[PDB]
Amino acid sequence: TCPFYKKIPGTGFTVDAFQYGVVEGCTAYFLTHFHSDHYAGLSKHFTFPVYCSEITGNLLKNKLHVQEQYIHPLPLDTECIVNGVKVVLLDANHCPGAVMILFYLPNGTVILHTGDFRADPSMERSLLADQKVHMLYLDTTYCSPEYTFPSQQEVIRFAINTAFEAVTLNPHALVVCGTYSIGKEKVFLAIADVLGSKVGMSQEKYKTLQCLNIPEINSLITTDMCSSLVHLLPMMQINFKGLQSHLKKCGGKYNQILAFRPTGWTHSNKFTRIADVIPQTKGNISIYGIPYSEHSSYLEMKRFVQWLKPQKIIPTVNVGTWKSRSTMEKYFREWKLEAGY
Ligand code: NI
Repeated sequence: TCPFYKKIPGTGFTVDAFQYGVVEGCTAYFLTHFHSDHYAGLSKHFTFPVYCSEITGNLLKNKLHVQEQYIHPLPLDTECIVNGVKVVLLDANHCPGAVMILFYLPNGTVILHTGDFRADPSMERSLLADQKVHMLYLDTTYCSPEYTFPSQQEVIRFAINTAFEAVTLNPHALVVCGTYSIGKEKVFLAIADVLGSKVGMSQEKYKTLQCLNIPEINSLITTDMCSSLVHLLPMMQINFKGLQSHLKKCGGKYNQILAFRPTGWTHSNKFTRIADVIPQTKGNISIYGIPYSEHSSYLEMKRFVQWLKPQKIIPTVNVGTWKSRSTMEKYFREWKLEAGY
């Protein structure tokens, strides 16, 4: 049954709640972003209104075959009325098409649901700045001080410089990047751009990328692998066996693989600077784990909440254990006492 933290009080609305069958009293189902833990349950047989971004609605129609009459895309940064309630969708700085949702309840309460997000000071100057928020449904993925990671910009600089160096030294090296969902497209796009190549991929993955309104995409991606020296593969194939097998398939065009696994966090973050990251190597294959995150770090999350000053916080991640819940609640109290709200 639907958990409480997916229900918006005083409305007929739920958020990211498609795997519970028909939710009692739900008149509109919101979807923050097209990641499987959030869309789980949608298909061509869904007949209730779904409210989402334009990008998310492209992916629902083309990838899951949801019928067009039940998709309600909304523009960003625009006041809209849904079943008698004012809502705004804001950019979440997560994956393409990901939003945060502001609900203006009939009784004067204002609620922000962050979906999944990477907090940023740029958010302090959206339509959030203009009114008080009473309740915050917060992406608490990395809500503990051990979770530090670099800026996205520093990680992309590392990747571009590493790839460019390797292929200039050996023009017969192939670069491979892992993927299993939308998000983190800058990794493979930035590498292809520095090398003057398109990114090659499966037909399924090309289809997914064509849904995302990325400018000049026909210019950066392709299904012709033979013409590309940056290849995208499923994340599960980014290991020595799977990469040896792929190299076999390229027919002696290449004699070395440099592969990238964009992870969120890994404990090598608590000790090592991005400058200092090294690969795992076996023979002519090297694998780099790079800490490219599309969730808030602890410090980024703290700064956002201390700026927003909500009256109540409802965590949406790590809610299944008492030890996690208690940890989280202790940090929320610290933040409130330090800032004075
Ligand atoms: Ni997500």
